[PDB]
Amino acid sequence: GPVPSRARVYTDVNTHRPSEYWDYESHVVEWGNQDDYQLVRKLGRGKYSEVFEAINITNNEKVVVKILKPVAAAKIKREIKILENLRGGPNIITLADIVKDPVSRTPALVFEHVNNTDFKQLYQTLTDYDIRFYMYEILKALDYCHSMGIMHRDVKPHNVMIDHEHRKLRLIDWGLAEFYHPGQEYNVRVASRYFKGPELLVDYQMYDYSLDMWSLGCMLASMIFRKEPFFHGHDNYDQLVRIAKVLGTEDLYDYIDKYNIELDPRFNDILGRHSRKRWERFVHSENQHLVSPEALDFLDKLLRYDHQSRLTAREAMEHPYFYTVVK
Ligand SMILES: CCc1ccccc1-c1ccc(CNCCc2nc3ccccc3[nH]2)cc1C
Repeated sequence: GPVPSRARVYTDVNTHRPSEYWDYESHVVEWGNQDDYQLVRKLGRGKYSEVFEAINITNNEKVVVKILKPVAAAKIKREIKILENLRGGPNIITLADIVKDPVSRTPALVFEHVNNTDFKQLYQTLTDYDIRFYMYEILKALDYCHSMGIMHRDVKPHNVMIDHEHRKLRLIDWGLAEFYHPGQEYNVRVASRYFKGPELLVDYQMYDYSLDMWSLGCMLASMIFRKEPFFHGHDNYDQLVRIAKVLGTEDLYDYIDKYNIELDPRFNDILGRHSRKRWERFVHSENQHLVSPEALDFLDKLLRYDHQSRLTAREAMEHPYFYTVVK
């Protein structure tokens, strides 16, 4: 059988909490009034959700309304519990209300307003300094949620909102997040394909917060190398192949050997044999302005097969890549 694993930080947080903190199934949902909101304009598409800019008619303030499609609606109590648990934490989106449409019976989550900067402009124009600044803001949110015993499990640019004018960042869409309990075997059908950690791709269920750090490394690699996504897999098996073509197969095998992971028969002939590539190989005239020895060192410490060997969010904040960032 696979060798068990546990996080190297925040392992005990959920055992020292009352059952109501993590037992989301027991939570009773207090429904607000849907008549309190008037829909202004759409700016989101998501996966199983539609996002609108609205006005809360009781205080004339702008809000964000997330209407949930049936898939997301099924796990509402978990998303509500996590959002309520993290409310007020650094760079965490603020849940303001929970409403239900009496016509369609579909629920919605209402959040604080974020005046988002166009996502393409951000990808195309953020400087080296800005990337370090916002990567640091993302680490604040991840260290906070991990410290609160929660893994996001869907870290990707679509789930990070940035108001560049106010240098304001929020980590959003906690619909896939879960409470971390040591020894628990989780569903590996999480995150979005391009950001899935090797643990998910090889069906290693006993993962932890460190999955978020792999996804964060995928975002960083895409940004500094100007390749979106960085690991462009055609499907979940090919995803691992794309990863192995950069990180190499030797280390992949060492990882599966360390945890006694049984690989899927169809991987052995498709994984082939690949050497570990030097990060400097992805550096070109059009991306040299975003790359530094510190950025490559940092990236190297996130993009590791062994989930136990990746920097934690708190360790990542101490990295030299952030020394330039005004704190
Ligand atoms: C490579 C991504 C990256 C790497 C390193 C540092 C920053 C980034 C990054 C992160 C996020 C964004 C902007 N993401 C907006 C997505 C979004 N808008 C929404 C509006 C409505 C509903 C849902 C939404 N969801 C941009 C960058 C550059």
